[PDB]
Amino acid sequence: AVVASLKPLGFIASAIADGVTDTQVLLPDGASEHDYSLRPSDVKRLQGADLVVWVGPEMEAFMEKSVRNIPDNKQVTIAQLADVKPLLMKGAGEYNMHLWLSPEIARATAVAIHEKLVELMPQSRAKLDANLKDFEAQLAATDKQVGNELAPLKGKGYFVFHDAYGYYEKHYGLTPLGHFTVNPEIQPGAQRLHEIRTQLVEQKATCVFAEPQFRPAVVEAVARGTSVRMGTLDPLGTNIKLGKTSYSAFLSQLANQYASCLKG
Ligand code: NA
Ligand code: NA
Repeated sequence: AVVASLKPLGFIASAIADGVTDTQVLLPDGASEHDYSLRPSDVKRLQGADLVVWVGPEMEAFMEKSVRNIPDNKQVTIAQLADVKPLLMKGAGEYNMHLWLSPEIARATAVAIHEKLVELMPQSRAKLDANLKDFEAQLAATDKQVGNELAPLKGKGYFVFHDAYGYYEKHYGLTPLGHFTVNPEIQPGAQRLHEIRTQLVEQKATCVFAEPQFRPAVVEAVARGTSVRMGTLDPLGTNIKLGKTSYSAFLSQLANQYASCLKG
C-alpha cells in the first residue's frame, strides 16, 4: 500500500496507485497535522508500506523519527523534492508547509510518486503511466475551472483564522486581508475581540473563514455586530473519499467554499 501522512496527500497517491495498490492515510479527522502521536501500529504500517508520502519534518513533525528507518526509494518527502524547492513560499521569516494546496506542488508530488512506484513495480508501469496521465488531465481541467470560478472574486477581502491557504490563494489570485489568532473552543477576551471586530469593519471584509474544528459560538462571537459573512474552509478535505478523482474534487470543493461566502 502507499501510506500518506495527511488526507490530501492520500488523494494524490490514490490517483497514481489506483488499481495497483491501496492507499492509506495515517492522520485522523481533527487530529494535529503537526503533533499527532503515532501509535506502534501506525509505525508498522509505515515500515510495511510500498511507499510513504509526507510533506516533511517542518509539517508532520510527528513522523520524522519513524521515517528515518525507511529507505529513500520508499519515501516521497514533498518539501525536499528538487522540483518543489523553488515553489516553497517564505514570508515573515517562516516557510508555508501546507504544500497540498498548491496545484503545481501536487503535480510534482504525483510525478515523484509515479516515478518511485514505477521503479518498485515495473510490472505495472503501463497502468501507472495511465494513472499519471489521468491525474494530470483532471488537474489541468480542474485548474481552469477553479481559475474561472475565483477570477470574479478578486478584490473581495476576507480574513481567516488559520493562515494556511497561501499557495492556493496566490495561485488563483485571491485577496486575503490577513489572519486572526483565535482558539477554536474559547472566544477571545473583550479587548482583543473589540480589535478584531473593528478591523473586520475597517478593512471592509466581505467574509471571515473558519475551519471545521471551530465551535460556531466562537465564529459568531467574532462576526457579531459586523455584517461580515462567516465561512468554513476545510484544508484537509475530510468529507472527500480517496480515489482517482479525489484531488480534483478537493480543489473544487475548496473553490466552492470560498465562492459560497464571497459571492455577490
Ligand atoms: Na532544486
Ligand atoms: Na500553522
